Amino acid sequence: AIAHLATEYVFSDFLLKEPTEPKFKGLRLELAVDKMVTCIAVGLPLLLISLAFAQEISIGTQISCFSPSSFSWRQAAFVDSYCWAAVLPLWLHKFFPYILLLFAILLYLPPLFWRFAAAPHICSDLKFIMEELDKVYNRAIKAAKSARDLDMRDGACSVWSHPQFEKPGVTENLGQSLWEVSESHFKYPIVEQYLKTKKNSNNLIIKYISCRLLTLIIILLACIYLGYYFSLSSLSDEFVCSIKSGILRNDSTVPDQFQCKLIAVGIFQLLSVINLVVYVLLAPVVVYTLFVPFRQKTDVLKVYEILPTFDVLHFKSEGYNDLSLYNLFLEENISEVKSYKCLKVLENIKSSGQGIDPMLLLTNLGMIKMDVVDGKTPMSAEMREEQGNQTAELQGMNIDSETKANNGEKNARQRLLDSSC
Amino acid sequence: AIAHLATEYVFSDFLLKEPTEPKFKGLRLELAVDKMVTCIAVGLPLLLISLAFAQEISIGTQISCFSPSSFSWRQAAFVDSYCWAAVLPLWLHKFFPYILLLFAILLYLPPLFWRFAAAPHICSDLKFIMEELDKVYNRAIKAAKSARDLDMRDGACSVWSHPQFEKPGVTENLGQSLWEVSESHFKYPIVEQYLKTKKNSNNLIIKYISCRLLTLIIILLACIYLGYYFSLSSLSDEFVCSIKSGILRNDSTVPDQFQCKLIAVGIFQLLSVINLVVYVLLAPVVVYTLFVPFRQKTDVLKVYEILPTFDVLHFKSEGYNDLSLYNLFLEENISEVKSYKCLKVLENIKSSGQGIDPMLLLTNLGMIKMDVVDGKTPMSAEMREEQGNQTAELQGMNIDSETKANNGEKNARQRLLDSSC
Amino acid sequence: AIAHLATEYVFSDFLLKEPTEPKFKGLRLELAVDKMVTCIAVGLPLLLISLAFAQEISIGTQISCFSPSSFSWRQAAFVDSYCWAAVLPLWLHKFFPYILLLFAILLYLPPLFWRFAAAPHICSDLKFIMEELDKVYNRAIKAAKSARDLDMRDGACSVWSHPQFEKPGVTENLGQSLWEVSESHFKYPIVEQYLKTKKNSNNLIIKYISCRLLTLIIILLACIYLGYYFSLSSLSDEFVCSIKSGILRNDSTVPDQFQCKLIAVGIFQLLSVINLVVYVLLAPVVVYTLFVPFRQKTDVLKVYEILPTFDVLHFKSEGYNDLSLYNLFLEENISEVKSYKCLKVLENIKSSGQGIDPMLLLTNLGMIKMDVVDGKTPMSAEMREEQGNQTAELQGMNIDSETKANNGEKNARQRLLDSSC
Amino acid sequence: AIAHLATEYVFSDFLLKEPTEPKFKGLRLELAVDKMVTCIAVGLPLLLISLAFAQEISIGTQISCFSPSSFSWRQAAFVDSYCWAAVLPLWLHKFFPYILLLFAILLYLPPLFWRFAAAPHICSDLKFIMEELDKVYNRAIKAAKSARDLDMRDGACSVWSHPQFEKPGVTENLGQSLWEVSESHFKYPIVEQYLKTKKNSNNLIIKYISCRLLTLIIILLACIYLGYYFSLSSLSDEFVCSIKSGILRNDSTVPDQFQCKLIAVGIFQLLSVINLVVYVLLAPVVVYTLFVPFRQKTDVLKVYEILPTFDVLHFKSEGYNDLSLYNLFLEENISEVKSYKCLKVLENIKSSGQGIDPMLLLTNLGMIKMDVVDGKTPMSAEMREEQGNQTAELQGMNIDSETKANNGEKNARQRLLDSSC
Repeated sequence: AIAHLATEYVFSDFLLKEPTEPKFKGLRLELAVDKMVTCIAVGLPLLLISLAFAQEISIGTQISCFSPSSFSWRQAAFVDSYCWAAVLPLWLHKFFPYILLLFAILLYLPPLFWRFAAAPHICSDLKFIMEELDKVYNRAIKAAKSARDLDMRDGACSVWSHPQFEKPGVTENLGQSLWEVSESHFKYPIVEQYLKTKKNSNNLIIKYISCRLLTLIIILLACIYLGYYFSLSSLSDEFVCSIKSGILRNDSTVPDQFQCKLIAVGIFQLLSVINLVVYVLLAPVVVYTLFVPFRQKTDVLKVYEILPTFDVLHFKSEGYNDLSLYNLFLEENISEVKSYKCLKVLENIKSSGQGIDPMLLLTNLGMIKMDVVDGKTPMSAEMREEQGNQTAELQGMNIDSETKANNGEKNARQRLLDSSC
Repeated sequence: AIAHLATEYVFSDFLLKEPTEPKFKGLRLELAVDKMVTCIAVGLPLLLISLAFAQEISIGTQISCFSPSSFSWRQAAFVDSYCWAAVLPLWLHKFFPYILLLFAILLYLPPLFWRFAAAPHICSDLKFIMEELDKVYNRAIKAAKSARDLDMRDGACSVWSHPQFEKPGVTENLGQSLWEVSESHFKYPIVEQYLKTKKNSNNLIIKYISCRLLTLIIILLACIYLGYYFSLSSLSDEFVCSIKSGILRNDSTVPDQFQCKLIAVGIFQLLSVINLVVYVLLAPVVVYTLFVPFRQKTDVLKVYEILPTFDVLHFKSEGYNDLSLYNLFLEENISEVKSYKCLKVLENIKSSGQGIDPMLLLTNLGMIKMDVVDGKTPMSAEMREEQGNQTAELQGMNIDSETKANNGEKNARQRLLDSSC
Repeated sequence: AIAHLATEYVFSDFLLKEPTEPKFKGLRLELAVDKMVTCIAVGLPLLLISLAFAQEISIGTQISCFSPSSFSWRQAAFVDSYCWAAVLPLWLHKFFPYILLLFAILLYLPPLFWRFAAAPHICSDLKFIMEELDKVYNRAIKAAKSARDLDMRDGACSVWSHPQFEKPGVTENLGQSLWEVSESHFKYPIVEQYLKTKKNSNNLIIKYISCRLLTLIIILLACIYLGYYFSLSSLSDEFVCSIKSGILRNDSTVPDQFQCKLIAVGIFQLLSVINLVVYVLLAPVVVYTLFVPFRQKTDVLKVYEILPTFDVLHFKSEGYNDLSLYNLFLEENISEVKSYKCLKVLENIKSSGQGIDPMLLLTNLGMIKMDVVDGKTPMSAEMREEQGNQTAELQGMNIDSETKANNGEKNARQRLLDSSC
Repeated sequence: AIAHLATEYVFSDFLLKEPTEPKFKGLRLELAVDKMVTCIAVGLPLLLISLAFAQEISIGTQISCFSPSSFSWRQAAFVDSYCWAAVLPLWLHKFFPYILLLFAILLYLPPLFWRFAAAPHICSDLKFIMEELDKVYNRAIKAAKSARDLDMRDGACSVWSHPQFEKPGVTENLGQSLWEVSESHFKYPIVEQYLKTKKNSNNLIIKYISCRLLTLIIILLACIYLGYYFSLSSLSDEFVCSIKSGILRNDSTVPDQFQCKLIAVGIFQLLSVINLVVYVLLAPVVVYTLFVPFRQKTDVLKVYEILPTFDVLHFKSEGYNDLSLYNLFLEENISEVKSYKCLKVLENIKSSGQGIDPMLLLTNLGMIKMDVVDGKTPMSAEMREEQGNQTAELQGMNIDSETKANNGEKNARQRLLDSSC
C-alpha cells in the first residue's frame, strides 16, 4: 500500500532540531502551533488508512455474491468480478481510500510553498537583527567601563591595579588617568530604523495568511465529505446484480438476479468517525490563532527599554502592517542570545537600595564615593562586575553552517510488517 | 511495481537545502516555480499509478470470461488467458499504466540536461559577482573613514582618542593629522563591464528556453492522450471472444463465442480525470511565466545606485539579450549578502533632517561642525557608525565547500506497504 | 527480478557532482554527451524490462494449452509443463528477457574500463595545468605593479601613501623610489612546452576511441536483433504439441495433439519497438560527435593570448595527434578558475578610449601623465586596480581532498513495489 | 535466493577510489587487469544464476510426471515428490545451481588472502619510496639556486633585488655575495640502496604468483565441468519412475511405471554456454600477463636519470628477483607525484639551442654571461625559473589518513525485484 510511506517522508520535515554549530542558528522558521497542526492534520489520515490497506486486498474479499450451486468455481468468480465493476451512488465505497490520500496531498502543499519561498527570506532577517543586538549590549557596558576612571572619590583609585591594565580581560594596551568624557549625539541605533523598515511594505505577511487560509478551507471540505459519507454508509450495503447483458441476455440457465454485499464498509465507517471528531477539534485551534493579537501580548524588547540611552516600545499593536510577525518569531528564537539572560537580572534588583528610583546604567559609581578617603583597594569592585557581563558573548562570532532542514536518518516508519501467508 | 520508486529518486533532487558552510553558497540554481512545476508534473502521475498497481495483479483479475459449466478448472482458465492476449482498439487498456510511465520519464529529462550542463556554469558566475559586491561596499565606507581626519571643526578633533588608533577596530598601525585627499579617476568598477559582458553572447539563455519548451509540448501531448482515452473508456468494456483457431476449428464441444469483460477500466477512468484536471491547471502557470518581463519588475541594484560614486540602472528591459536572467537568479540569491541588509536602511532616513535633499555619502561630517569650538569628545561619534557597518562582513571569506546536490538520506518513500495474504 | 537493481547501481556512477572542498577539483572526467548516452543506452532497457518481469511469473501463465475434460488437474498441468520445455524458432520468446540483460551488461563495460585506467591519468594532468595557469596571471600584474614606481609624471607620486607600503594588501616590507626595471629573456612559460609534450605520444587518445567504438558496434548488434525479433513475433504464437514420447507412445487415452499458445509475446512486441525507436535516434548523436573537429571550434586560450608577454594559438586543428582532447576537457573544466573571469572583461574595454589600438598590458600608466604637475593624490588610482585583480585567487591554495566518485546515498530505486496477493 | 547478494558484497571491494585526503595515498594496491579479471570471473556467474533462481522454485515445477486419471490430487503429488528424490547420472541437474556457487566462492579466496597479508606491506613500501623522491628533487634545484650567486657576469648581479632576499619565496633570512661552493662526495641517495635491497629476498613475489596460479587452475576446473555438463544435458531429460518399493510392492492398483521429465534443463543448458564462452576468452588474458616481462617495457625512472648528480637504469630485466614488481606498482601510482610532471618537460627542450649537447642541470647560468656588462636587471631571470619548480610540491606534507578500503554505501544491488503473486 501507499498509505504509510509519506508518513516517514513527512516525519523528516517537522523534526528539524538542527545541531547549530554557529553562535546562533537555532531558527525554528515556523511557530510551534504550525508544526503541531500540520503533523496531526496530515499524519493522522495516513495512520488510519494504513490499517485499512492491511486487509482491503484480494478484491474477491471486497465484495461477495450468492450464486446457484450448479455454477462452477470460475463461473461464480465471474459474477463477483462483474458486479464489482458493473456497479444511491455505491461507488463512493470503492474510492474511499483514494479520496483520503487526496486530502493528505492537498494538505501538504501549503507547508511546501512556505518552505521554498518564505523560509530563506525570514532566515537572514532574524539572523541580522539578533547579530546586532549583542553589539549594542557590549558597547553600552564598555562605554560605562571606559567612563570608570572619571568618577573616583575613594582613596587614590584614579589609576591603580597596574601590573597590566586588563590582565584578566585583555593583554593589550595600558590605561592611565582619564581625560575624555562620552558625549553622544547619534542616539538612534540601526535596529530603530529596521523596525520602521518592516513596519510597511507588506510582502511577507501575505505569504503567511494566504498559506494558512488555503489549509483552513481544505479542512472544512474534508469535514463535510466525511459527514456525507457517514450518512451514506449508514443506510445499506447490499444490492441486486444482473449480468444478462450481451450474448447472455437470452440465456435460460443464468438466473435473472444475484444478491451481493460489500463487507468493507464496516471498517470504513469507523475510520470516518475518527477523522471527523479530530478535525472538528482541530478547527477551533486554527481559528483561535488566526487573530494577529493572540497570545504573547507582553512585549519582548522591554529588557533593552532603557539600557544604552534610548526608550523602546513606543508603538501599539495593529493588524496588516507587516509587524507583530517578527515579534512572534523573536519570542521562539530569543532562547539563544546572551544579551537576554544578562539583562534578565537587572530588573530584579528593584528591592531595597535600588527601589522606587532605579537607573541601572552607571550603578558602579553609586558605592565608591562614600567610603574612606584613605585606602584605594579598587581591584575587587572594578572588575567583578565588568568581565562578568561581557566575556560571555565574546566567544565564537565567526562560525556559520548547518542550515540544512533535518538531514537526519531513516529511523522513522518503513514498509509495514506482515509479509507471510 | 515500478511506479513509486522514482518517487524517492526524484525526492532527493528538488529538496537540496544545501548546508552551505562557506560564506555564501546558498545558490538555488533554479527558480522556485521551476521546482514546483517539475515536482507536481512528474511526481503526481507516479502517486496515482502507485495506487493502481496495488490491485492490477493476478492477470485473471484483469479480465474474466463466462464459460459453460461442463468445462474444467484448467479449460476455463485457458479461455481467460487466450482472450487476454488474442485481443475500437481495446489494447489501450492493457498498456495504460505503461504509457503514464513514459510521460513521467520524458518529463524528467529536461531538468536532467540543465543540471548536467547549465548548472556548473551558473554557479561560478553568481558566486563571482556576489564576491566582488561586498568589496565595493567595504572600500566606500573605508574611503569615507579614511577621509574623517580632514573635515574637523568641533574642538580639537584633528587627532584624538589615541591609546591606539583603532583599538576596537584593529590593533595595527597608528593615525595622525590627515594630509591626503581622495581624488579618483577610475570610477567604473569591475561589475559595470561584467553587466555589459553578459548583455550579449546569448549562449546560456538558449539552454533555458529550449529545456522549458520541451517540457511544455510534452504536457500538451499527455493532455490530449488523456482526453482520447477518457472518451474511449466511456463507451464499453465488453466484447465477444472466439478461441476456435487451429485444431479447435472443427471442434463440436467448444462453444462458438464467449462473453468477456475488462474490470480494471473503472479505476483507470478515474485516474485519467485527476491527471487531466491537474494538467489543464498547471499549463497556465507555465505559460504565464514564459515571458521574460514577468513578475520582479522592480530593480534589485537600486540599493547601490549612488553608494560609492556612480549611478546604476541606466538600462531598460528587453527580450533575447542574455540579460534579465541573472537578475532573476540574483533576487532568489540576494538573501545571503551582508551588503544588502546594510544598504536596506539608508533609504529610510528620508524623514525630517535628511529629507528632500539627501546625499547619504559623507553624512558623518554633517553634524560635527556646528557644535562647540571648545571640547573635542570625538570618541562616540567617530566609531559608533564605523565598525557598525564594516565588521559584519569582515568574517569568514575563505571557506569554500558543500556544493553537492542533496546527499541527504533515504527518508523518502520506500517499497510500498502490503506483503501478506 | 534482476532487471531494476543495476538501475540504482548505475545511478550512483554518473551523478557524481563531487563536493570539491579543494580550490579546484570539479573535474568531470568525462564529457556531458558521454554521460547522457551511457545513461540512456543502458538505463532505458532496464526500465522497460522491469515492467515485463512484474507479470512474467507463474510459468503456467507464460504458456497455456487446451486439454480434454476427462483429464484431472495434475494431468492438465503436466501438458503445459511438457510443452513449455519440449519446444520457426519459438525459443526466442523464452530467452527474450535474458538477451536484453546481456546487452545492458556489455554496454556497461566500456565506461568501466575508462574509469579504472584513463580516469586517474587525466585527473592529475588537468589539475597541474590549471594549477600553473593562475601563477602566470598573478606574476604578470605583480610585475606591472612592481613597475608602478618608474613612470610617475603626476605630482610627486614617486613615493607616497606611506603609513604602510601595502596596508590594504600586505603588512610586510616597505617601498621607496624605484631603481630597477623588468628585463626578461625567459619568455617561454612551462605551459608552452607542456602543450608540445602532449602534441605527440598518442597513448591516452587510443583508450578513448577504442572504448567509444566498442559501444557503437554493440548498439548496431542490438538494433538488428530487435528488428529480427519484431518480424518473428509478428507471424504467429500458436503451435501444436504432442507428448507421446516414451511409455506414452502406445497410450490409447492421450490425444495425439494439443493446442498451445504463448500469451507473453504481445507485451514483448511492444517493448522491442520502444528500444528500436530510441536506438535509431541515439545512433546519429554518437556518430555526429565521433569527429574530433566537432563543436567547440572556438579557441579557449585566446583570453591569455597577449597577457604576460607572448602569443597563444599558433597551431591549427588536426586528428590523431593526442591534442584537441585536453581542449575539450578544459572547456568543461574552465568553470572554476579565477584567472578566466578576470581576463573575461579586458577584451570588452575595446570601446572609445581603448579602441582600434589596444594594448591592455600597462594601461595603469596611460592616465597618470597628462594631469596636473602639482598635487599627487595617488592613493585612489594606484590600488583600486591592483588588489581587485589579485586578491581573488590568493585564498586557499593548499586543500586537496574529495576525489571519490559519488559516495552519495541509496536514494535511488530499490526493490520494486508489490509484495501482496 | 542466495545468488545475487555476494554481488553487492563484492561490488564494494573492487570499487575503492579512495578519497585520499593526504598528499599522496591514491595507492591502487592491485593492477588494473587484476580487478577486471576478478570482477568478471566472479561476478558474471552470480548474474547468470540470479536469473535462474527467479523461476526454479515450487519443486513441483522442477519435475512433472504423468499419472492415471483415477489418482487423486494428493496421490499425484506423491509421485512427483517421490521421483524427485528417488532418482547416466541425472542428479547433476539437481545440484547445478549449487556447483556454480562453489566456483564463485573458491574464486574469491585468492583476492582475500592478498588483501589480508600482502596489502599492508606493499602500502608502506610504495609510500616511503615516493616520499623521498620529492626530497631529492627539491634539494637538486635548491643546490643550484644556492649556487646562483657564484657565476655572475652580467652587470652587478653579485647581489641585488634586496628589499628582502626571498620576498616572493620566503620571508626569513637574507643573502649576500657568495663565498661557498657545493662539493659533494656522498653521491649515492637512499633510493639507490633501497632498489638493491628489494633486488633479493623474494618473499612478496611468491605471495603474488601463488595467489594467481590458484585462480588459474580453478578456471580450468570450471571450464571442463561446463563442457561435461553441456554434453550430458544434450542427450535426454526423461526417465521412467517406479514407486513400488515397500508396502506398495504388492499393490494391484498402482501402475508399474510412470513417465517423468525435468523441465529446467533447457534454461541450464543456455547458462552453461555463456559461462563457457566467457571463460575460454578470459583464459588467454590471464595467460598473456603471466610473464613478468610483459607490457610496460619502457623504464619509469629515466626522468631522474641525470637530474641530481648520478645515473639511473644500470640494470636489466629478469624473472624471480623480487624486482619488476614494484616497477609495475610505481607506474599505476606515479599519477600523483609533483616531481614527475616537473621533470616531464625538461627532455622536450631538446630543440635548437639545447639540442645535440644538452646538460639541463645548471642551464640558468647559460644565458647570463653574454649580455651587457652595464646594467644588472636580474630580478626577472633569477626567480621566474626558481619558485616555478619548487613551490608546487612544498604544500601539505603532513596529512595521513583515509586508508580504509571503500567504506562507500549500499548503492549496489539489493534483494531482487518481484514479491507479489
